Formats: sequence, structure tokens, C-alpha cells
Amino acid sequence: FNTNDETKRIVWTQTAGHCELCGTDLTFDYRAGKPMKWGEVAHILPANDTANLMLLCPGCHDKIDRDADGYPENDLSGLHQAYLERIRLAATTPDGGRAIPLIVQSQHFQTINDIPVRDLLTAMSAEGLTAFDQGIKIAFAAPGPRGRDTTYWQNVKDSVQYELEQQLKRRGGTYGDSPALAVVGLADIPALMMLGQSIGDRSKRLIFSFHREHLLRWPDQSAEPPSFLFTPPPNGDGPLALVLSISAQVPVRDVTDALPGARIAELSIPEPSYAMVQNRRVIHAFRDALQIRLSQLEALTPDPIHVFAAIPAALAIEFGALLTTQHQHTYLIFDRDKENQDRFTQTLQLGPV
Amino acid sequence: SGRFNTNDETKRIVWTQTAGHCELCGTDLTFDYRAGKPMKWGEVAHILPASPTNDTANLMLLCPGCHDKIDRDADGYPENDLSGLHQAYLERIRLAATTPDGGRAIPLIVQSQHFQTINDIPVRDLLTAMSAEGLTAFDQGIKIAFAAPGPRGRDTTYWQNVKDSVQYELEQQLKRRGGTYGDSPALAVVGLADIPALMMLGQSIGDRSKRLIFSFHREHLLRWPDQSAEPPSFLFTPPPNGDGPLALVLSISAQVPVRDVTDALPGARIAELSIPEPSYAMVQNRRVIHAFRDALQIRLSQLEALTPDPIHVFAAIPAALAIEFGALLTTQHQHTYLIFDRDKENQDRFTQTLQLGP
Ligand SMILES: [Zn+2]
Ligand SMILES: [Zn+2]
Repeated sequence: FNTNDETKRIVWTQTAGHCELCGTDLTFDYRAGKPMKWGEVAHILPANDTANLMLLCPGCHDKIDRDADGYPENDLSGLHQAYLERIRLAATTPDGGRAIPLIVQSQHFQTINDIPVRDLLTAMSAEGLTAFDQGIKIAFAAPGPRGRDTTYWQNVKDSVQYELEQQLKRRGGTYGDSPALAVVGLADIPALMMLGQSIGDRSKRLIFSFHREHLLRWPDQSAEPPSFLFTPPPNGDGPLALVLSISAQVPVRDVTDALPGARIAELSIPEPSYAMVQNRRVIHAFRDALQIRLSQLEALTPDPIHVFAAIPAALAIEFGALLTTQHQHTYLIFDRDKENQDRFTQTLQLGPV
Repeated sequence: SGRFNTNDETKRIVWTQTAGHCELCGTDLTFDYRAGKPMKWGEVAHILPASPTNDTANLMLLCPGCHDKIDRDADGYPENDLSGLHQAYLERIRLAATTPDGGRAIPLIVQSQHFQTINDIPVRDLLTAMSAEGLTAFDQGIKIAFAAPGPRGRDTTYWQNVKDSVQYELEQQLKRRGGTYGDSPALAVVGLADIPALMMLGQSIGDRSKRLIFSFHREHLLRWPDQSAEPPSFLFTPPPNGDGPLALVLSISAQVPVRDVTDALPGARIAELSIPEPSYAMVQNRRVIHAFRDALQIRLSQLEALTPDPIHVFAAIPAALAIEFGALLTTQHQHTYLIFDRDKENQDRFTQTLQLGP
């Protein structure tokens, strides 16, 4: 199965350097400064055209049966060609820069600082993005006396998803490829998380961060994302709680007062800041970092995870999106309640009921 | 120099993370692998304007055509920021690469009501062929029969309802499992009708669908004749010069009699695409189909350059390619194609049956 070097380069290229059977990015050590042999090339069919060769991580390659020359015992032509097909569409996408403007604000933050659609368009132009059309502007409904109960949240989600479906009824979206979303939000954490749930983890989303009111640019596109410092939780019988100290440092006293006996796991960065989202790459870092720790925490108990978060709007959306794929686990979201002396108060339940 | 200079290992990484396509116009830059290739027809650009890189994720891959069309400083950096496209592009790749259960597909069988209960494709056999390729079923699977035409015949409304009917069924498969904004399943599609119908099926699924076409053979059902067989070469014969009607002939299943074309189309300027030995069984494996695509996609672009007038198509091709052919023509939105097929009640003479595009 060993094959010449130019063949290696073609296979790495056409597969975009990921293991076809499990999406592991095989350049992860280059992304920290090391060479290119973290991957194994296999033929697809049992018993020269590079289109007949798969790129695998050694972990998956070991799990495959193989003959004396290295060929597989079972045919996987379907998976390979499917994978390559997926790549082909992504790479060849026409109007790769068009995205749908999506602005979502809560009655309170629109009255103080309404984001007009034009301003999002401005930030898009500054990145080289262009607009499908007038776009979507949604205002989260003010909760009635029923508060933000289960019915309220469902109505919120539907309103978003309604507007999303309407763009697919313009033909281009319905089939072929679902359009990209230039999304920005200006509400409390629970609401924005719900917006994240609506668009979903697998959507082509381009999140924006209007943390500085009339700044319509990423602060520093060169900036490297911060390290996300994880503090695993202590043992005990208490309810498991997740603290996100990114916009600020969350006082442990405030957590336990709202959630007695909380076993606090914490994710933080060295210098918490409201403006820590220096460029979009930070968000991807957040996701990758968080996506890991969530898997670890879910393993320690099936009981709900209580979330106390101090994160910028943009991350609140992304966090909501991650949990879409993690629909096996129950999370309870706490946010500062102005009506209860700014104490953390449970407003939202995500995942299973 | 104007070009942003970079070392050899970093280039290899950029080509990889972008899968070797131009980020601004989707041109596949690996096309010289048809002959032989230095990594020379792809030019690397930085995205964010400079400030007084070991992060290579901010480096774009461009074709020379797009690279020239960007303003630039003496060092090779752009004057305007393009981070949005790049990040968008790479995310699109990542999504494709990270798709969970990448092998799930919608079984889709499409047959003519017309005839041959002898050649009835059951869902069960397609599922077998799918499992044999490492694919698994997304849902129960769809089996469609093109509606029998009324007295109006197979007019455009019939053709439109055909397109709508297929496209409808597909929308419902994603709407039962939700996630419209995400990973759309693949189509394990197979068809058993006349060429115009199968082409229309291809039009329905569209170029932008993740299609894995299967081929029905009486002796082998839906399993491939020979996964090891190498695809044939496709021999192109450019058309003669003139203003007469332009005609494209596809002689793969058989050799199309040149006179039968002229009888249906006076003065036809015949371009012809063929293989060395046209054969009924040339669809030995899916790569044959992909080869067909790659080859034909080029010549279509060339032919469109030779005229603003329609291209007339006379095809003798297996079922599977009739589908693929129909899907490709989705991308050529700027051109009109007229499809001719044998008319049995007219002594098998070619008759214009289908109009594709404006
Ligand atoms: Zn793997
Ligand atoms: Zn280009």
C-alpha cells in the first residue's frame, strides 16, 4: 500500500487532510508546529487514479481488515466517494461570500441600542462578505406574566425557525445547499443560546460580535485566541455546575447561593474581558475547547448540568449551537435576574425534558 | 515581486486545508493531475492586510486569474480584508469533513410506468448494493414511477410536474428528520426510463446534490460489474466551423448514425464525444460516471463559447450517464440545450423532445 510521494500529496489534498471515517483533522500537530505522517493511505476497493485512495487516521486504519499488500477486505467505495462528493460541493460553492443577515434583539436592547440591518451589512462588507437580500430582523418577544416558561421558549424558537424556512422557500436554499447566516445577537444569555439552538450546530453560521456599540470591525484579526483554562469539579453529592468566566470572573459565592452545594467546574481565560472576541477564530477555539469539556462532564453523572455563564453574546449563540448535537444531556441555564437582586436564577432548560 | 512568497511545507498545508480549489471562484486547481503538475498554477495570498503567519490558517489559495483581480501592496498582502470569505470557505470544508454518519443516503428508485415488469427494481436489492459499498440507508427509501402522459403527451407541464414531484419527495425526507439547516443526506439514485426522462431526473436532483448514482444491469442487478476496471478515455471531436445549427453527439452505448442527426437537424455542425469502443456495458463502476462528468463538463464550456445559439444533443448513453448528464446541465444556466430522442411511431427518427434552460 506504500505509494509514491506525489500520490500522498494528492490524497491529502482531495480529502482536505481529515480522516474520512471520523473527521479528525490530521494537521493538528502542524497547528502547533510539527510535520505530516499522522495519517495512513488505504485503497478503497479489495483485490493509480488517486480517486481510489482514502486518507485515514491510524486509529481507524487499525480497525480495518487488510490483505498482504494492504488492500481492505470490505469495499468502502460508497463512503469515500460520498466524502469526496461532500468536499466537492463545499469547495465549488457559488457565491461563497453571500450570507443572509440575521439580527436578533430583545425588546430592552433594541430600545437602548437598535442594530439596523445596514450596520450588519457594513461589518460584512468589511470582511469581504455580501448579502443575499434585505435579510432577517427579529425582536424577541417581551415575556408576559407567565415569565419565560417552556411555552415562551418554544414560541421564540418557532419564530426564528419560521424566518429561516422562508429563505429556503426562495428555491436556492430548499435543496442543494442551505445558505450561510451572518448572525449577530444582542440579548441576555438564555435568549441567545436559544437562537443558537434554532440555527443548529451543523449550519454554515458566521457569527459577529458587536460588543463595542458602534465598532463594526473585528478588533484584531491577527490576534491569537486565548487559552481556555479548565478547572475540573470537586467530588461530592452536590449538583454539578458549570461556570464560564470569560467576560468576567464569576463569584463562587453567587453560584452556591443560587445552587446550594454546587460542585463547580469552571472554564475561563487568563484575562476575562467583555471584548475578548478579538476575531471570529476565537469563537471556533471556544467551541473546540468547550465541546471537549462538555463530553467529560456528561460522563460524570446523568444528572443535569447547571450553567452559570459570563460570556459575550457571540459565544452565547455558539454555546447554544453546540448543545443541539448534545441532545442526550440536560442543561439548566441560570442568568442574572434583575428582579431578584441580580442573583442567578434558572430561566431555561435545554436538551431532554 | 507582487506574489506573497512562502516556504514549501507551508504551501502543502494551504493546498490541503482548502482541498486545492480557488477560494474565490471554486475552480479545482488539481486539474493538471490529468497530465502532470507542479504546484505552480495556484497562488497563495494572505487575508488580513499587514501590520508591522505561523498561523497559516489565514492564508488563502487562489488561481492566478483571481489573484490578479485583487489590489495588493508590494509585499503581496491585500489592501482590503477578506477574512469573511476565507473563514466561510474553511468552515464549509470542515462541515463536510466532520459530517457524522457520512454514509447515510436516501434510496431513490425512479422507473417509467411504460413497461418491462421484467426489469422491476425492488428497494431491497438497492439496499443490498448500498451496504456492499459501505453505505447505509437514511430512511425507508423512495420509489417513484414517472406519471403516464395524458393526451397532451409529454409536454413541458408534464416535465415540470415530474421535476416538482421528485423534488417534493426529497424535501419531505429532510423535513421528517429536520435539520434543513445542516447536513443534507446523499442520494443513492438509480433510474430505468428513456434518456429524456432520466436526464430530467438528473435536472431534478441538480448539480448541487450529493449524488451517488447506481446502475441497473439485468444479470448483476444493481451491484457494479467491476470495481477495479479503469475508466475509459473520452475522445472529443470538435465541431466544424460555421453558423449552421450546432449539434452534440454522444456515442457511448453505440455509434450514432451521422445521417440520422442531419435528418432531424438540417445542416448540423456535429461535435461528437465518444469512447474508443462504444459498448452497452461500459458502466463498470461509478468512477466511469465521474470520468464522464469531468470530461464532458469541459467540452460543454468550450462549445458554449462557439455560439450564442442552442446546442442540439443526440445521445446514445447508458441510463446512469443520462442522469449525470442531466445534473451537469444545471450549472450551465447561461445556455439553452435542446434534447433529441428516437420517436418510435416516427420510424425511430430523432425528434426534439425536451428543452433545457431558457
Ligand atoms: Zn479516523
Ligand atoms: Zn479563482
